[PDB]
Amino acid sequence: GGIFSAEFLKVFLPSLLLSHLLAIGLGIYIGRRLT
Amino acid sequence: GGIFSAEFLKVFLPSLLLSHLLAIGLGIYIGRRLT
Repeated sequence: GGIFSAEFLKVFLPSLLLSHLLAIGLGIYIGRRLT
Repeated sequence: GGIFSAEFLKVFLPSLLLSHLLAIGLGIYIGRRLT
């Protein structure tokens, strides 16, 4: 495995999820704001 | 100071930007088809 593995993954696996998910939210806000 | 490092960054730094941009796009599509 990796050196940090848990440590690095602990702050990498969820970080990405938030980025993608959060991004989706933005799109919705923009769209719903259209009409 | 790792195995990939260089080869890793070459496909790690840009991937993030694409993820967010692509993600936001998804939201916009879904949102525009709300009301």
